[PDB]
Amino acid sequence: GVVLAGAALGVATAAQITAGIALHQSMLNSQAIDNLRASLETTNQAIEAIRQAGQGMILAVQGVQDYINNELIPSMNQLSCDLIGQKLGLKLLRYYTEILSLFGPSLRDPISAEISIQALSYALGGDINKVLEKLGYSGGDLLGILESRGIKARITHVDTESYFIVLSIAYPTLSEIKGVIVHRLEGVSYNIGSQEWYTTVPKYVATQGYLISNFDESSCTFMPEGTVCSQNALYPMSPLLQECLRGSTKSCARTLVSGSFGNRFILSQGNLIANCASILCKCYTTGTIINQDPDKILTYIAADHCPVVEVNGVTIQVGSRRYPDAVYLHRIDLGPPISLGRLDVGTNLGNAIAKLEDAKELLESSDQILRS
Amino acid sequence: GVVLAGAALGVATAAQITAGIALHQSMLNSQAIDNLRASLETTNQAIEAIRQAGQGMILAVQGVQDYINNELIPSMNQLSCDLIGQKLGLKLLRYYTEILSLFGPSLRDPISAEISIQALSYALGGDINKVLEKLGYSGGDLLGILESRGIKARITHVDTESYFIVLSIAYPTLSEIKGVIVHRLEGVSYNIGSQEWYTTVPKYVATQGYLISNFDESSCTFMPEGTVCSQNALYPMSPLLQECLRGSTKSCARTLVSGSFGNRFILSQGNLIANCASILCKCYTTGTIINQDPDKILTYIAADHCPVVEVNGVTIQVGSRRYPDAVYLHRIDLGPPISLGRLDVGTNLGNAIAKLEDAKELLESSDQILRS
Amino acid sequence: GVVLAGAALGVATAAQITAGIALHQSMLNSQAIDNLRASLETTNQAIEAIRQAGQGMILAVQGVQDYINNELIPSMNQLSCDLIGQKLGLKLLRYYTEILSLFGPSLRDPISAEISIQALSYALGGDINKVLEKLGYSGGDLLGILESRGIKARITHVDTESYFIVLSIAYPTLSEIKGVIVHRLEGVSYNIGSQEWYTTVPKYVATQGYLISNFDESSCTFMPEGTVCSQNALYPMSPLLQECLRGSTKSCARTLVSGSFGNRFILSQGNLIANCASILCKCYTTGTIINQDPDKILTYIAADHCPVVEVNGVTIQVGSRRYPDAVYLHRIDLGPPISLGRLDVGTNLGNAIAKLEDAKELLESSDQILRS
Amino acid sequence: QIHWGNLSKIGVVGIGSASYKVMTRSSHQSLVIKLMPNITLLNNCTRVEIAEYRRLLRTVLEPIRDALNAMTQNIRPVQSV
Amino acid sequence: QIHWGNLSKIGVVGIGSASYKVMTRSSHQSLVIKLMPNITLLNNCTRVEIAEYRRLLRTVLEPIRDALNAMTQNIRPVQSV
Amino acid sequence: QIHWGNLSKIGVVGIGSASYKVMTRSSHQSLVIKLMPNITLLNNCTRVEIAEYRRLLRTVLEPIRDALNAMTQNIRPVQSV
Ligand SMILES: *[C@@H]1O[C@H](CO)[C@@H](O[C@@H]2O[C@H](CO)[C@@H](O[C@@H]3O[C@H](CO[C@H]4O[C@H](CO)[C@@H](O)[C@H](O)[C@@H]4O)[C@@H](O)[C@H](O[C@H]4O[C@H](CO)[C@@H](O)[C@H](O)[C@@H]4O)[C@@H]3O)[C@H](O)[C@H]2NC(C)=O)[C@H](O)[C@H]1NC(C)=O
Ligand SMILES: *[C@@H]1O[C@H](CO)[C@@H](O[C@@H]2O[C@H](CO)[C@@H](O[C@@H]3O[C@H](CO[C@H]4O[C@H](CO)[C@@H](O)[C@H](O)[C@@H]4O)[C@@H](O)[C@H](O[C@H]4O[C@H](CO)[C@@H](O)[C@H](O)[C@@H]4O)[C@@H]3O)[C@H](O)[C@H]2NC(C)=O)[C@H](O)[C@H]1NC(C)=O
Ligand SMILES: *[C@@H]1O[C@H](CO)[C@@H](O[C@@H]2O[C@H](CO)[C@@H](O[C@@H]3O[C@H](CO)[C@@H](O)[C@H](O)[C@@H]3O)[C@H](O)[C@H]2NC(C)=O)[C@H](O)[C@H]1NC(C)=O
Ligand SMILES: *[C@@H]1O[C@H](CO)[C@@H](O[C@@H]2O[C@H](CO)[C@@H](O)[C@H](O)[C@H]2NC(C)=O)[C@H](O)[C@H]1NC(C)=O
Ligand SMILES: *[C@@H]1O[C@H](CO)[C@@H](O[C@@H]2O[C@H](CO)[C@@H](O)[C@H](O)[C@H]2NC(C)=O)[C@H](O)[C@H]1NC(C)=O
Ligand SMILES: *[C@@H]1O[C@H](CO)[C@@H](O[C@@H]2O[C@H](CO)[C@@H](O)[C@H](O)[C@H]2NC(C)=O)[C@H](O)[C@H]1NC(C)=O
Ligand SMILES: *[C@@H]1O[C@H](CO)[C@@H](O)[C@H](O)[C@H]1NC(C)=O
Ligand SMILES: *[C@@H]1O[C@H](CO)[C@@H](O)[C@H](O)[C@H]1NC(C)=O
Repeated sequence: GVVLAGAALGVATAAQITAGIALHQSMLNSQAIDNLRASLETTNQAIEAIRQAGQGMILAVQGVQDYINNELIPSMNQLSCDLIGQKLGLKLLRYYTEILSLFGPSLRDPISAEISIQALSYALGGDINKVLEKLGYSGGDLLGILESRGIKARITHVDTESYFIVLSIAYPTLSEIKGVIVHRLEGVSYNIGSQEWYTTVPKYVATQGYLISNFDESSCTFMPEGTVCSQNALYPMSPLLQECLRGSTKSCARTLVSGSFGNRFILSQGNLIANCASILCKCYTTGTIINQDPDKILTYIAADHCPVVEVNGVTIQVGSRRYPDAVYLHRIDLGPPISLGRLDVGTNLGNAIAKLEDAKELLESSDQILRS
Repeated sequence: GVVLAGAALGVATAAQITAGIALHQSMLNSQAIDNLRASLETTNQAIEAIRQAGQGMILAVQGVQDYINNELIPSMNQLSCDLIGQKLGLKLLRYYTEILSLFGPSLRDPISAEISIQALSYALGGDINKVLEKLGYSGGDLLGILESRGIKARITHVDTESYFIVLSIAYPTLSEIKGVIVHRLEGVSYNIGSQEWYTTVPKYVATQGYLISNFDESSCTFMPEGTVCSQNALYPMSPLLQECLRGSTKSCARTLVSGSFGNRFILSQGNLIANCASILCKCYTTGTIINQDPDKILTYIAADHCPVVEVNGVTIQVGSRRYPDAVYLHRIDLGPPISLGRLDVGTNLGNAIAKLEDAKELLESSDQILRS
Repeated sequence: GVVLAGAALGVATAAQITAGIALHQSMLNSQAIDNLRASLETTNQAIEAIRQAGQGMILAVQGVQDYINNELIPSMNQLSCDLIGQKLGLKLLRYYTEILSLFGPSLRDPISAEISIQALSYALGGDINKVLEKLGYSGGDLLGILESRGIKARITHVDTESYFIVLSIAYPTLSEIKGVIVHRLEGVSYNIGSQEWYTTVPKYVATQGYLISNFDESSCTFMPEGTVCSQNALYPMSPLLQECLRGSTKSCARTLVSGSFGNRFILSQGNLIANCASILCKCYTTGTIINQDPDKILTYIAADHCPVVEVNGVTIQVGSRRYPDAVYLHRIDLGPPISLGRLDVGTNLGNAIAKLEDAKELLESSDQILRS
Repeated sequence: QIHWGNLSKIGVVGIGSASYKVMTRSSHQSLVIKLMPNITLLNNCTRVEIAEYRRLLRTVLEPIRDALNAMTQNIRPVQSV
Repeated sequence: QIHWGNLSKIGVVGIGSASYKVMTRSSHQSLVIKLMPNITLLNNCTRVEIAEYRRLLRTVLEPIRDALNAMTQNIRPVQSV
Repeated sequence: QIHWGNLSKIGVVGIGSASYKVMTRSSHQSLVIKLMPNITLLNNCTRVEIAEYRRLLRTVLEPIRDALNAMTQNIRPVQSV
């Protein structure tokens, strides 16, 4: 075990402290560095496994060796010595730009920085498939792990004398969180009179028993056997938005849409939910047009009323009723209209704040006035 | 004519339904696939047109055939057999990586996925100019169409036995929407005493008769003959921001600027509109400095008072007056001050919301207080 | 000295006017353009300096010349005439695509546009290192300047007869802004009962005596000797968030965190600030567990109570006390809970505005209510 | 419509206007990506590399084929209606 | 300034400070992109490819030149006024 | 949980659900980036290009090595405490 000299270090984040201590476990001892240095100055291949008997295997990658071995060396006997240097010099400078881009001052906090294997592609010679193979990284979860950027490297040693960087790379293991379901949501517009509206809900939500939370899909990959995320995708949802998803329609916000909205119908449980006041709904079998009542906002089409329906020039056959008939608008409590844009939010928030400021005197006199 | 079995399909988005039906008309028949498979297994070029009379012309693209025909085959008599395999093996792995990037698990819904021709550039051999030519895509609008990402491809057939993908490519036609004008807006700062302010308005707005809406420029290209958009760019503007643009200045939000702001003068309609309290305005003709009174927020410079004005060390000649002389601050209704950053928004929104709960009992006893 | 004719120009931004005038002193005069065209014709190198006596040096870059001299010319005796043309044609088309990408219709307002040297890399032959060497751009500040993208180019002259583009390029110098300190902030979660909360503060803030402002790190590069920014990084901070940073804790907003939060302890001034109610804190020197009182939200561990502490599986040594030991929750006034997501903001803002609309008649009855 | 008079009094002006054009698709062409190169003139110097190449492609192509099949099985003639 | 004492009671600390430097420019150099390669030693094996290359370039260069000409013609010597 | 009945009355439906998997890492391998190529068979034809390449590399490598040593000097055996 080791102890961090926190009094001497002074200030450090949890990420820096953790990665600093993990550096003790992941760094080679000085004897390995001396043997590794001698091993490195014996190889001439782009990828080579160096096996120090009694210690774990080390993979060595040279980023311009293929070009030298495949292009420059065979050309030695028929090109001038000066052109060979110009051709290698072109590649070395291009390689340096990648090393500068990856390990330069843009790389903030080298100790706690994690670099994906794909970002290492150019430094490894342009492709990573051979490296993953020689690392033994394979299986049925490779695509889900790789596309979600799940293979991270970490710098453990930098050798200025012999010009090499040691990285620590790990192949992750996938584990399912029990009781967590990621739901994908989709919406359909509806009409109130001549105005077309759309309910504002998250694209993805997650549930765990009673609890509902937001879901961040940026680091996730949706595989057929489940979503695979390389970070924490779960993050809290505001209490008012949770009331929306729990059945309070007045808590859900709504927004106006453009004149060319393309989400005016959906197929759900073999039934068609369509804004027939905004698209042309016709019953194919009987040939009559399905009209949407002005006191209704949506149409729920099932086979009990129309076995086969045409919606936008597309003919659709629908199954048994899984959604009841549309109810009147007076039985649905609708939420507040909003605009989601950055400048629209600022203009409206500024108006609301100014209104609160102007009435500050009366709001800060409520207890007395209600007790008169 | 085809029908969709919604009960069998169960659940589907409108985009999925539309794209899926389009497969019926856009697919090659079972016989055409068999003849295509034979035609592909006799070509040896990177781009080739397949002339199957009675059916539309097919363009075949091989992503590594240029390298084989230009580099490997000519060098056959000078390189060893093992080196030939190593050189090709490098290109195949990089090509596979690009194919995995395009069509792998990151490609969420292959059926309704639309892929721009630029994104297919590496899959097509690195460059798309020869493909656009062989497809017959040319004309005076190609640059506007191409730079808007307007040439999209759909996946129609994937053959695992003979390893090819069939795509449906289309060249759009441009049409002008009648009575729609896209306006570009620019602003300059103004001083209220010692504080420099800026009005918050969208960069682009669109008008149709008396209607004002937001304009999304992300998919658009501003050509000399009009703005070319590959998507619908118009989206609704909040009513409060519409009041601003209709001449209600009190509905317009304003924000402070940094001490090194760049928009402090503008040339408009031959006149110079400048914040002469935050920059140096000097009349070149007489050498007298143009000073802005503290009861005025902007200066409107025309030739009737200064034929030649120098601002920020730039000498400018102006025309006849087409803006009024600046009016006093007390004749301008100014809007609320706002901070647009997401954390500034959240800090101010959370404070404003918190003030609403403290008055919740007061706001419910509204009709009781107002009636009595 | 020149004058701009604003009456003939009509409309222009300050950036357009400034860049339009600066074009006067940066254009090679009509005599040099004639001399330049003759000089360009006689060169056969990818990079070469044009030494015309009495006038500043001009660097000429040919983007495909390296490939011609290195790859095609040496192979003229072994390849056919047709294959030579096919290989160069492939490079020409790829080069044209990059020119179209840089200088095509996506380039809005070419006169006022600034292109960083890194963006021009492909147009210059794929690498900028040799161009910077022959431009004389070197020194101890290159790394910070280059990574901030501070070496900018502007289009000066375009000749469609001999097909060349003249650019004006400048190497900036760095100037400290006296009295400006950029502070980095980091946070640690605390617990109220069973819930884990987090204060919402900016990642970077900057001070100037009394004044505090937001800091935009997008164009900056935090070098060991200071922060180098290629744009104005300072922008105003809202008054309320200014109160937060000046010591008002109730002005600071706070958010619930995910169940797997990664910031639960921090090393600061040699002491550890740890949540200790969401992570296990144990004193190494005595083996006892550091339990957190439910009336306290944080733990401040110093050597006066635990010389060596093990937290989250890492053993850390701490120095003397430099933080007051934690106070009770009743002595801390906390701020409002908020949600930072765009959809959560819109949902809550829409709810807050609706309560304001529902309470209008009461708000403009304030003066009757307050006075009477 | 836009009141340019009041907008200039708080420093807002229009610096340009243009027409709005959108895109519509009329005809479609077929573009086939031939994934297997013609290697006949390369004798048999690429067997291992080609064989590895095909295996990697199958793990990508097969999921896409299944998605297409899962949609074209639900496409039925309107004559049945 | 920043009250670090109250910030620590809600879990906010400073983890580093630095000075602020900006950029200023005084001297400028001329960098010319030569778009036409020297192909003399290639005999005449690239005639068609070069000519097709020039045609593509003009469709990009001409609009840029026209914008520069528009601004320059509005620049006039200061002594004229 | 999610009240799908009321969500459908305002046009919101679920189109699919999936299980949630995260990542944990147990074993670690070492990957060394050999920055200096083997140029023995190039017969001293690239000396200047190699030396200039090394000079540029040092400007990137030294700051990172200094950062690693600064943290490593703060790691001490637990037996001493
Ligand atoms: C699925 O969707 C349905 C349909 O919307 C939901 O039913 C709604 O439920 C909400 C929330 O419970 C109801 O809203 C509340 O209704 C209460 C009953 O009001 C009745 O009595 C008043 C008398 O004045 C009548 O005017 C009115 O028409 C009703 O018949 C009220 O007590 C509530 O008002 C109170 O709101 C807040 C309290 O926090 C304060 O301002 C005041 O105290 C105020 O009194 C409120 O309006 C709503 O009525 C229901 N909609 C109907 C009946 O059409 C289901 O709940 C939902 N499913 C689930 C599982 O939640
Ligand atoms: C570092 O952090 C500390 C606390 O974290 C800050 O101390 C705060 O200082 C402010 C400003 O002085 C205090 O605000 C004022 O506190 C006074 C104390 O109120 C007493 O009486 C009430 C009523 O019983 C009790 O609730 C309270 O506990 C005290 O017994 C009051 O005089 C003020 O009341 C004001 O109320 C309203 C506000 O809306 C005004 O309209 C009134 O006119 C009146 O002024 C006010 O509340 C605050 O309480 C302190 N926080 C505490 C004690 O926790 C430091 O200022 C901060 N340092 C910096 C540099 O910011
Ligand atoms: C262009 O801008 C001018 C200047 O602001 C606008 O005039 C302003 O108009 C508003 C509303 O029309 C006036 O407010 C009104 O005041 C009266 C007096 O109490 C009251 O009847 C209304 O309830 C309302 O508050 C405002 O005073 C006036 N500005 C000034 C300085 O007097 C004008 O409307 C704008 N034009 C357009 C077409 O938007
Ligand atoms: C560069 O590569 C050459 C091979 O071309 C290396 O020479 C071999 O090194 C091994 C390693 O021990 C010896 O066993 C062989 O006898 C060597 N072969 C030949 C033909 O010399 C050489 O060591 C490398 N040089 C470096 C890394 O500086
Ligand atoms: C690979 O390309 C060769 C040409 O190099 C193809 O062979 C030609 O096939 C066409 C098609 O009928 C014949 O007209 C030619 O006579 C063939 N060439 C020669 C030299 O005989 C061949 O089909 C391709 N092989 C594949 C795709 O496996
Ligand atoms: C293209 O390059 C050729 C050489 O490849 C140039 O010809 C040389 O021009 C220089 C400049 O005056 C002379 O000093 C040399 O004597 C020329 N060499 C030969 C072999 O004639 C040529 O000027 C370049 N440009 C063109 C043809 O436009
Ligand atoms: C390549 O191998 C195949 C399979 O045996 C056969 O055509 C023949 O042996 C070789 N053909 C060549 C070298 O052209
Ligand atoms: C390269 O030069 C070295 C001297 O540093 C010499 O030992 C070696 O033999 C040379 N290589 C050759 C001649 O191939």
